Amino acid sequence: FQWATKEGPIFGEEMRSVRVNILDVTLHADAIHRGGGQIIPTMRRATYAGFLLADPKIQEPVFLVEIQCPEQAVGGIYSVLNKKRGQVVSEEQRPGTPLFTVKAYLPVNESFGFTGELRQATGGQAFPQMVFDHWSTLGSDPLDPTSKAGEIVLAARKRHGMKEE
Amino acid sequence: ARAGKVKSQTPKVEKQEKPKQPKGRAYKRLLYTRRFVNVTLTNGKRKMNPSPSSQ
Amino acid sequence: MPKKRASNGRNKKGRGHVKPVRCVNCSRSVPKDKAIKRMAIRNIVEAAAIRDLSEASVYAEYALPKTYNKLHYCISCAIHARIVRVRSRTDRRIRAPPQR
Amino acid sequence: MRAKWRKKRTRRLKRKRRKVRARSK
RNA sequence: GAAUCUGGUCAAACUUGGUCAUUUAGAGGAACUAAAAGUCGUAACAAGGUUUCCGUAGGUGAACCUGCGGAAGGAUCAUUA
RNA sequence: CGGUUUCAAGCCGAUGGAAGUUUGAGGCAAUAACAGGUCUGUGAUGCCCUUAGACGUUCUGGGCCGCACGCGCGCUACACUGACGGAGCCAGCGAGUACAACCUUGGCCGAGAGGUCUGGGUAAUCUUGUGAAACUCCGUCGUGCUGGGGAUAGAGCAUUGUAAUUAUUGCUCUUCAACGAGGAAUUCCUAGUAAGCGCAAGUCAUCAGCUUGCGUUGAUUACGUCCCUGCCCUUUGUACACACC
RNA sequence: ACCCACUCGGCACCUUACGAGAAAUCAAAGUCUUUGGGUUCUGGGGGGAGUAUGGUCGCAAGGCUGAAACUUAAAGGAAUUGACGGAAGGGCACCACCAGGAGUGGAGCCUGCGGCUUAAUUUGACUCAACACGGGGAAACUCACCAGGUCCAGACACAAUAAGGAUUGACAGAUUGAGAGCUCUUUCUUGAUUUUGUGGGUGGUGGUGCAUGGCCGUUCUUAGUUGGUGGAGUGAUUUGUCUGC
RNA sequence: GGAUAGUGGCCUACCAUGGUUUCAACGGGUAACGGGGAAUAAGGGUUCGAUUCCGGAGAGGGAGCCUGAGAAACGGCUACCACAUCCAAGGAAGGCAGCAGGCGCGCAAAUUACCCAAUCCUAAUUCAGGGAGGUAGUGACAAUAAAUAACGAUACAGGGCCCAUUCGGGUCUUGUAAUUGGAAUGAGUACAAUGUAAAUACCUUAACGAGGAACAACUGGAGGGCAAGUCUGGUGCCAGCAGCCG
Ligand SMILES: [Mg+2]
Ligand SMILES: [Mg+2]
Ligand SMILES: [Mg+2]
Ligand SMILES: [Mg+2]
Ligand SMILES: [Mg+2]
Ligand SMILES: [Mg+2]
Ligand SMILES: [Mg+2]
Ligand SMILES: [Mg+2]
Ligand SMILES: [Mg+2]
Ligand SMILES: [Mg+2]
Ligand SMILES: [Mg+2]
Ligand SMILES: [Mg+2]
Ligand SMILES: [Mg+2]
Ligand SMILES: [Mg+2]
Ligand SMILES: [Mg+2]
Ligand SMILES: [Mg+2]
Ligand SMILES: [Mg+2]
Ligand SMILES: [Mg+2]
Ligand SMILES: [Mg+2]
Ligand SMILES: [Mg+2]
Ligand SMILES: [Mg+2]
Ligand SMILES: [Mg+2]
Ligand SMILES: [Mg+2]
Ligand SMILES: [Mg+2]
Ligand SMILES: [Mg+2]
Ligand SMILES: [Mg+2]
Ligand SMILES: [Mg+2]
Ligand SMILES: [Mg+2]
Ligand SMILES: [Mg+2]
Ligand SMILES: [Mg+2]
Ligand SMILES: [Mg+2]
Ligand SMILES: [Mg+2]
Ligand SMILES: [Mg+2]
Ligand SMILES: [Mg+2]
Ligand SMILES: [Mg+2]
Ligand SMILES: [Mg+2]
Ligand SMILES: [Mg+2]
Ligand SMILES: [Mg+2]
Ligand SMILES: [Mg+2]
Ligand SMILES: [Mg+2]
Ligand SMILES: [Mg+2]
Ligand SMILES: [Mg+2]
Ligand SMILES: [Zn+2]
Repeated sequence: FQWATKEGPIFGEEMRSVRVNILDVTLHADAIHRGGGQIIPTMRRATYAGFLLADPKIQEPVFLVEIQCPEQAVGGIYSVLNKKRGQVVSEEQRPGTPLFTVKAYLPVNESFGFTGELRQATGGQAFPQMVFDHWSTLGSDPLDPTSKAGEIVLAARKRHGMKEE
Repeated sequence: ARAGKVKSQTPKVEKQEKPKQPKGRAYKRLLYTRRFVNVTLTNGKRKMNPSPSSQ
Repeated sequence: MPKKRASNGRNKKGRGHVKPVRCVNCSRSVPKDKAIKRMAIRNIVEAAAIRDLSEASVYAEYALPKTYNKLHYCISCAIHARIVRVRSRTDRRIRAPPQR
Repeated sequence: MRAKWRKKRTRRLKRKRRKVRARSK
C-alpha cells in the first residue's frame, strides 16, 4: 500500500486520501510462499485501479501570501492575485494608514515570477512574504486533456518520463 | 512500517534508580567474592549466571 | 573416483597402446585386452539332433566337428548376459578361472 | 554443462569474437 | 670604465608535427555474474534408461548429438584346453 | 519303524494314535519411523476463529437419498445340478424388560402382514429342540426372454413413530423390463477351508442387499517355483541424505 | 625341453604391516615434525578462465603463452551408514504366479465415492494402506449444510440506573410457518436474581492432523533389532547379524 | 688537444669496433628518496621506513648565471612557461615543500600566542640577533603512573561451635541496611614563596574545600566460535543483528 500511495499511477506522484476498501481477499492462504512479492504489488495493481475507477481530480499547493502593502497604492496586488487562481482571505486594516496586509491563498504552480508580477504592478511597493498553508483540490480530469489538473499531469509525467497513461 | 518499525513499536521501559555498582578495584572485589570467596551452590556443574528454577 | 582395479585394461602393461577388436554383439571397438576373450567351442550340430543326423548319415564315427568361435565382448555387452558377473570388492582380486 | 562442450562452446565464442574485431581491421 | 655590440655556448619555452605511458567521455556491440524465480526440454548422476569421459572434426534449439582415436574415473582386475 | 540327508539341522513315507499342516485358528506383536488418518470419539489439546444479527445453543421445514454420466464393495439372476407345489425335516453362535415397555410361546380373530387377550422368562430353566435355510421325496412345466428372471409401475390392507409424499418396512393382487454365463482387465482362495445356504447380534422406535460372529452342505487343484507382482536381504554403483515426488 | 636350486634383466601379484598414507591403498606412494642424496618442473579456495588482452606460432582450425575486475562459502577428495538403480545373484508370499475352483467386470437392483445439479445436495478418506469406511442402514433428532425464527447457557471484576423499580412474566386476535409475549396493540405482573458498558472469559461436528497428545493404520506379522565385551579400522563404522543346508 | 681546481668520452679532431646480456643487459613499473631503524617477535622471517640522526636531492616548473673560499643559491638576480598581484594603462612587483594562518584537497593533522634564560649558531662580535631553538595553548598519535571511598558501631543473615534432654546464649569470625558515627582526601580555589625569561602547570602549602541529591565510568557484549540471561514487556520472515555460523 505504501506504494501506490507514495508513487501513484495518474500523476507519477503521491497522496491523498485513500480508503482504500478492502473486501474480501481470497488467499489460500498458504504457507506461502506468497508476497512480500505476490501481495507486495498485488495491492499496487489494485490501488491504481481503485484510484483510476473513482475520479481523482488532483490537488495543488497552495501558498498563503501576506503582503505589507500601502493603502494609497496597491490595488494592483488584487489584479496579481485574480490572475493566479488566487483567493484573498483577508484585508487587514492596520492602525498606521500607510500599512496593510492581504492574507491570500495562492497556488505555487502559478506563483513563478510572482514577485516580478507584483513588483511591476505595485511599483516595487509591498513585500510578498508568502508561506505554505494547505492543499486545494482542482476540477480537471487527468486522462481528459484541456483541463487545469490534466495539463499539469501531462507536463509532470513528461518531466518524469512516461508512459502517458 | 518498512523502515525501523520495531524501534518505535516497543514500549520504552525506563532506567530504574538502582545503586551504583562500584568502579575500579571494588568492582573486582565483587567478582573475586562472587566466585572464589562466597562459593555458589552447585548440583552438578558450576554456573556464573543462574536462572530462576523453572522451564 | 579412485582405481577400481590395479590392472584396468590388463594385458597392456609395458606396452604403449595396443590394437583393438570389434566386439561380437554391439560391434563396439574395444582393445584386445579389455576385451573379455571367451572361447565358444560349440559343436557343428546341436545336442538335440544328433542321433537323427547319425541315423540318416552315410559312414560311421563321422567328422562331427566343432566350430571354434573365439568370441569377444565389450565388457558392457558381456555384463549384459555373459561371463562377467559383477564381483565384490574383495572378490575382485581373484584371477582364477571360474568353475572347474 | 559437460566440460568438453563447455570447451567447444567457448571455441565458437572465440571464432565469433575473431570476426567482430576483424570488422574494424 | 657604462649602455651598445660581433660570434659562441648553455639552453628555458614556444610553434607544428611525431611518439610512448597513464588516464578518461564513447553510439553500438558482445559478455559474465547475482538472483524472486518463469518457459523449453531433462544432458549428467542408478548399465540415469544410447555406460561415462577426453582429444578432435561436422551438425544443431537448447542441453547436446555423431564420426574417429583414446581412456575407465566401467557396466568387467575371471574361461580355462 | 523305514529309508533320505556331512547318517547334522531336518525333511519324506508307513504304523499306531482323538489330534502328525508351528495340531487348527486367532490374541499380543520389536527397533525405527510415516509430516498415513483422526482437532467430526472425546471438558485430550496448542495456537489462529468466534464469542449475542453468534460459527454457541435451541426449535421449524428441508437437505444429505437429487441424476446426462464415471469407477468401487455388494445382492438377484441369466434355470431343467432347475422352477414351482406339497411332504420330509436337522444346527450353532447368540440376544432378551420392573421403572419400565425387552424376548415374547400358548389360545381366538385375519389369505395376509398383523391384532388381541393371557402367560413364562433379569434367563443351560421361558422365548427356543430359536424343529434356519440350502437339502431329501412324490407330483406339475419341459430346454420358448418360457412356469426362468424379478426390475420398474398402479391400487389397497398392515406396522413403527409426533410426522412415512422424496413408496420407512411388511403383506395383497396386478406390471411383467433388462439379462441364454459377460470383453479388456483383475479379485479371493490350499481343508471342515473355498463355494453354497441360512441364522445371529451390531447399528435399531421403524428399516438388511451391510457387518462382526455362528453353524449346515462341502469339492475342484497345488502341496512347487521364482515366469509376472510385491517385498526382503547381499554384492555392486550413486555428484542422492527434505534421501527418485 | 623340462624339473630343482641360485643368479643379472624385465612385468606384475599375496600376506602382514612393525613402515607409508585422509583413506582407497602402497614394498613404494617406505627410509618425512626422529623434517636436508642430486636435479627439472608444476599447484596455492572455488569460479570468472585456459577466457580478455598482448605477444608468438600456425593455411586455418587452433596452439603455446596467460589476466584481473567481478563473484562465491564452500569446490573437492576419500571413505561410513543409509536410500535408491529399466544393475547381478539368493530368498520369501494364493494381499505373487502356476495346477484348478469361485468369481467380479456384462445384466437389473441396492449401496460407497466421483461428476453434474442444488437454497442446501455438510464433510473426512483417494495405489496397495480412500471408494457397504467414518461402526455413516440420515424420514426429524442425529447435524456439522441451507431457509427461517427462539435462547443466554455474557462465569467473575468494576461502575450507570439502585425501589420516584434493576429487570422477569404476560392470555385476546392482527402479528406470526405457530394456544414462540418472537413482538409492535396492551396496562397488569416481577421484586436487585439482573440488565448498559469496559476488562475478562465460557461454549463452538469452527480452523490447522504440516502446532500436538492418545488410539488406530502402515511399513509387517514381514524377520527384523540391539547391545556387552574381543578383534579390524585414526574415523565415521564394522565384525557378532555368515559359504551352504 | 680543448676545458676543468683537478681525473676522465667531461668536450673536440682523427682513428679502431668495441661495450653490456638468460650470473637477466636493455625496457617498463613502483601508491620507491637511500641508510640508520620500525612493527611483528622461538628459530628462519615478512612487511613498513614521508617522519627527531646520517646521506641525497628540491625549492611553481625547467633554464641560465653574478658575487663569493663555498651557490648552478632561489627568505640573489636574468629569462620563458604555468599561476597570479598592484595600477592614474604608460608600467611596477612575485615564489610559506621556514613559522603561524587560510583556502583547496581530502577519511586525515594545532595557535597569525610568549621568549632568547637554556641549546646552539652567526658576525666587526662578553654587549646584537635568531618562528634554528625553547616556552606554554590545542592535543584520547603514542606511552608511563593510578581516585571513583575506608574503619567503625548498632540492626538482619551466613560460618566456626562450650553442649547438639527441643531450644539457645552467639562466648569467637564474616556478609547485608536511604541506619548512623567519628577519622582523612586532593578534585578544586586561593594569600604566599616556589617554578619561571615573565608567566602557567608541576612539586609546597597559609585559608576554605563529601556525605549519596553528591566531588556520579564509560565502552562494548550477554546461542556458538568466545567470557557470560532460557529473566520482565514488545516485536512477529518483518524490522533488524550477524567478521563466520547464523
Ligand atoms: Mg566420485
Ligand atoms: Mg564409478
Ligand atoms: Mg616398455
Ligand atoms: Mg600409449
Ligand atoms: Mg644566444
Ligand atoms: Mg544399456
Ligand atoms: Mg538422462
Ligand atoms: Mg546416458
Ligand atoms: Mg577428478
Ligand atoms: Mg498360530
Ligand atoms: Mg500425521
Ligand atoms: Mg476446537
Ligand atoms: Mg451418504
Ligand atoms: Mg468390505
Ligand atoms: Mg435356549
Ligand atoms: Mg414372465
Ligand atoms: Mg506390503
Ligand atoms: Mg583462483
Ligand atoms: Mg446396514
Ligand atoms: Mg432412513
Ligand atoms: Mg460439542
Ligand atoms: Mg568395540
Ligand atoms: Mg552390523
Ligand atoms: Mg688530456
Ligand atoms: Mg617518489
Ligand atoms: Mg624503500
Ligand atoms: Mg628515510
Ligand atoms: Mg610521497
Ligand atoms: Mg636530511
Ligand atoms: Mg608550492
Ligand atoms: Mg635555481
Ligand atoms: Mg635556502
Ligand atoms: Mg624560499
Ligand atoms: Mg606551512
Ligand atoms: Mg590526527
Ligand atoms: Mg620550528
Ligand atoms: Mg589540553
Ligand atoms: Mg590527586
Ligand atoms: Mg552496557
Ligand atoms: Mg540483548
Ligand atoms: Mg560460552
Ligand atoms: Mg548487538
Ligand atoms: Zn559389444
